[PDB]
Amino acid sequence: NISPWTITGFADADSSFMLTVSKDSKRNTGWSVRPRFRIGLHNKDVTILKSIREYLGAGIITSDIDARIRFESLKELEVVINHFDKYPLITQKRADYLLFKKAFYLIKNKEHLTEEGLNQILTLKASLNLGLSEELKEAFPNTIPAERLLVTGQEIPDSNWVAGFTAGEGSFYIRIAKNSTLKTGYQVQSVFQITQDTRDIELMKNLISYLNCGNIRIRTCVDLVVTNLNDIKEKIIPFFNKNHIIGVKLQDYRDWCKVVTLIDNKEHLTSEGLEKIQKIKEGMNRGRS
DNA sequence: GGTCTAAACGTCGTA
DNA sequence: CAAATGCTCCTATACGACGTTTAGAC
DNA sequence: TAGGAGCATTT
Repeated sequence: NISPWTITGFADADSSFMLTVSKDSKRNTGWSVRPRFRIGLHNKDVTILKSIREYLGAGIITSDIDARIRFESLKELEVVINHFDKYPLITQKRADYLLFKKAFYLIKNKEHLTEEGLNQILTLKASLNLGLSEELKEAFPNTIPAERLLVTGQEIPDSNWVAGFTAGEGSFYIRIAKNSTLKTGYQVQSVFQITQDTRDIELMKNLISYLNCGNIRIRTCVDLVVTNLNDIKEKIIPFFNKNHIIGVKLQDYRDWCKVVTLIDNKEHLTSEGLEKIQKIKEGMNRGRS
């Protein structure tokens, strides 16, 4: 059975909290307002959603161009809020969550059926995700956006949180560089990486502290990068062996481990072994069918 | 000087 | 009835993931 | 992915 913190970490990576405000003649305010919580991933990972569904006893699963689990009814969203109240997010999405949570309450209490409550909801939405559209700005001018929590000083709550987060945002890849100064003509590097927009760096340094390795690379986005071979060998691999990666990325992880094994035994320093590794790499990640 | 590891630096396409 | 929400389709860019060059240990 | 918008159906 999946851990709640794994769920929170994974949602921390890939999930979305949303508020839809659509023009509607039938409403007294002229507008329809509704809250949503959703996770999308890839058809190949429908099983992950089922585990979440199995955990919560709630959520609607769909599969088409992608795989999604959604929470749209008040009871289900109530379940979601109860969960994150018990097992809180630690990325910036917590702030979105908090905006979402305020709106939900406004909606739960039917205060959204007033001009006042509707306007307040828009103040919440303005700071939520992408904020208010041009159309909504046009329809509701002089809207002042609700204050948004800057999330800071947050501790890693649990190793399984890390497993879920890495299952969302992490990457295990093999870097091959053409380089004449090597006998094989190529440098081979095993790389572990986590990518995130420039906003949770306090958190990122904390992941470095928690795993006790890696460096920060800044490009709009920040990367946590582990390249040290026996940091990978003596820190990362035991960690994810105990704290399991979920989804197809688990398989990519396994292949990555295998190549790390080959590298440790210096097989990357031979032509045949280099061909082997190239062959494995070609079957990893995006090249996986 | 040769070989190598680590990582700083560069950057494209679809999920 | 209109309020809630079931259900489906649309858009495009934060992402993952792939490549090269440099500092420097041995 | 991430976030989005809106018609159809149920309550």
